[PDB]
Amino acid sequence: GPSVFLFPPKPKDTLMISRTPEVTCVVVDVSHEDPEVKFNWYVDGVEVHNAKTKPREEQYNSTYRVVSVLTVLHQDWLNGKEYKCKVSNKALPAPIEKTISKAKGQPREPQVCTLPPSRDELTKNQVSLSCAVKGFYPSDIAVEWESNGQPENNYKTTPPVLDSDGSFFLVSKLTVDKSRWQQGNVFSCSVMHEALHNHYTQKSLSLSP
Amino acid sequence: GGPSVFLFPPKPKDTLMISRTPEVTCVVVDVSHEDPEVKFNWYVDGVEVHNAKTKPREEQYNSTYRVVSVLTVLHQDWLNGKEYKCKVSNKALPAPIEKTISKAKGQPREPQVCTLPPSRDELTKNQVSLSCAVKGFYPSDIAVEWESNGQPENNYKTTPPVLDSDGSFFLVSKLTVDKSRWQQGNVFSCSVMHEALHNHYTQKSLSLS
Ligand SMILES: *[C@@H]1O[C@H](CO[C@@H]2O[C@@H](C)[C@@H](O)[C@@H](O)[C@@H]2O)[C@@H](O[C@@H]2O[C@H](CO)[C@@H](O[C@@H]3O[C@H](CO[C@H]4O[C@H](CO)[C@@H](O)[C@H](O)[C@@H]4O[C@@H]4O[C@H](CO)[C@@H](O[C@@H]5O[C@H](CO)[C@H](O)[C@H](O)[C@H]5O)[C@H](O)[C@H]4NC(C)=O)[C@@H](O)[C@H](O[C@H]4O[C@H](CO)[C@@H](O)[C@H](O)[C@@H]4O[C@@H]4O[C@H](CO)[C@@H](O)[C@H](O)[C@H]4NC(C)=O)[C@@H]3O)[C@H](O)[C@H]2NC(C)=O)[C@H](O)[C@H]1NC(C)=O
Ligand SMILES: *[C@@H]1O[C@H](CO[C@@H]2O[C@@H](C)[C@@H](O)[C@@H](O)[C@@H]2O)[C@@H](O[C@@H]2O[C@H](CO)[C@@H](O[C@@H]3O[C@H](CO[C@H]4O[C@H](CO)[C@@H](O)[C@H](O)[C@@H]4O[C@@H]4O[C@H](CO)[C@@H](O[C@@H]5O[C@H](CO)[C@H](O)[C@H](O)[C@H]5O)[C@H](O)[C@H]4NC(C)=O)[C@@H](O)[C@H](O[C@H]4O[C@H](CO)[C@@H](O)[C@H](O)[C@@H]4O[C@@H]4O[C@H](CO)[C@@H](O)[C@H](O)[C@H]4NC(C)=O)[C@@H]3O)[C@H](O)[C@H]2NC(C)=O)[C@H](O)[C@H]1NC(C)=O
Repeated sequence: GPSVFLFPPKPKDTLMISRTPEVTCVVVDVSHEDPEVKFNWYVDGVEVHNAKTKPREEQYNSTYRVVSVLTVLHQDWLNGKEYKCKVSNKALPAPIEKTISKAKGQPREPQVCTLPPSRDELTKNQVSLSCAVKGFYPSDIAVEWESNGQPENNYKTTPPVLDSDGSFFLVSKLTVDKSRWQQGNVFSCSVMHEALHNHYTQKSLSLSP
Repeated sequence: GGPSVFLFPPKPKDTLMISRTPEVTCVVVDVSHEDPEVKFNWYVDGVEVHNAKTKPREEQYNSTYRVVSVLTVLHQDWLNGKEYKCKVSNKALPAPIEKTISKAKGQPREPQVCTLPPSRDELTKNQVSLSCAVKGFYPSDIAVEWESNGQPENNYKTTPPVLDSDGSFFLVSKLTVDKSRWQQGNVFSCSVMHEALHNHYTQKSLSLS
């Protein structure tokens, strides 16, 4: 009956020692008749108990969305440990077990390059600065924008795309007021990946050279 | 279980350059031995055309047939978003299979180019890769190439146009040269052909600086 989905820790969260990474176990199609879900967490086959039990969410299709969240400790997710979730419920003949771990294989650093505003864009009220992040592995990556030491949160980063070479590429687009770009303000592009030095790289772009 | 039709578009280079002749191809597969009669009808925006060359049937390795019809386009016709139909008729199918293609409708957007040099892992091996990121273009119809000192470099690979949240398209292109050629100081160019561009062309260069 119910379906189980196991989600990895937010890429930013696994890369900064100053964050709360957590694996997430989601159970959709839980009956209004048998709502209880017992969760069992395993870490490299060893049962852990620290999991956080989250209150069920009534979905509009008259079913519940039960979730459990196990916090990971950085040095474990990046070090390829296997996080197993065992979902037990009355409406299941036998428990559902799901497993997640970071993608194995040679870590490859991303390469960044920037795109200043377009020929048409520069005639509009708002302009867009873009970032191209190519050839990183695994797809676990954080793309943020910041200007003058302050977070610039009006951007859209595309989801990682696989290449014929076996690595990923994405595109980030920050949209800002034309007036700000013309004033020669300097906007940067932050990329976080396990293969970068100090897990981070940044690429600035302005009206100036 | 019957015959199958696939309708192919003219190459982006043929459509926006005085290079070769642009054609729209209609490929029919699974043509049975007992039902060989394949009738091809062509419609440019509703208007049936007879300037259609059908390549005599080809005996496939799995013992089927591959019948292909070719229609030549009057260059500007594809770019002007003219719709092409292929009504394939066969005895083996209950009713004719009609497939319709045209250049993607909606206002065009210019590609933005970005060059990336070799990475840390690349400059260790005998060969180095030089990437080229292209984004923001619409329609997907694009032609990416490489050339150095004027001669085309043909050991490259380009990803298919990926779709952005903002309905624009993007791709990355990777050229694999010899470390010695990059190291020598030689300059490599990324040639991007698209209708939204001025003179349907833009280049982007990189060298060892
Ligand atoms: C009743 O309705 C519910 C809900 O309705 C839904 O929502 C409403 C609003 C409508 O839009 C409606 O149409 C929707 O249906 C139904 O529930 C849905 O059920 C389906 C399956 O039946 C689920 O589909 C899977 O989605 C996965 C991705 O889910 C994410 O993205 C969607 C869409 O963006 C979101 O809605 C989800 O919430 C998920 O988002 C993630 O959520 C996490 C937890 O909140 C986040 O993680 C945490 O984030 C926090 C911060 O908030 C911290 O930072 C933590 O550290 C961090 O862990 C996470 O960030 C967030 N991400 C995003 C992007 O937002 C898919 O991956 C999955 O794919 C598989 O599906 C098929 C399974 O066989 C199949 O197609 C494939 O196999 C496919 O691929 C698998 O997965 C991976 C792929 O990489 C690979 O391993 C394999 O290829 C393959 N493996 C396996 C073993 O399968 C599904 O498509 C859907 O998520 C779910 N919705 C919700 C809300 O949970 C319900 O089904 C309906 N009932 C009935 C009877 O049908
Ligand atoms: C028995 O054999 C036959 C023959 O097969 C061949 O021989 C056997 C022995 C094997 O070796 C086999 O590998 C060989 O292919 C079998 O027939 C095959 O059947 C499958 C389907 O079952 C066909 O698959 C589709 O292919 C499309 C792409 O085809 C190109 O690529 C293949 C390689 O994979 C080539 O072999 C083809 O020749 C095609 O190549 C293109 O050909 C054009 C015409 O020649 C070229 O254009 C012209 O070029 C000249 C220069 O030469 C000029 O420049 C002109 O200007 C120019 O027009 C073009 O260059 C060339 N391109 C390339 C890339 O090479 C796929 O597109 C298609 O996928 C779509 O459809 C799927 C469903 O079928 C769908 O799931 C996908 O998502 C996808 O997209 C969707 O499609 C649907 C419609 O189908 C749409 O509604 C959707 O909108 C659409 N979505 C999107 C987002 O677009 C298929 O994968 C296969 O091609 C065919 N073989 C051949 C040779 O045609 C038969 O199956 C066997 N029997 C059995 C029992 O299996």
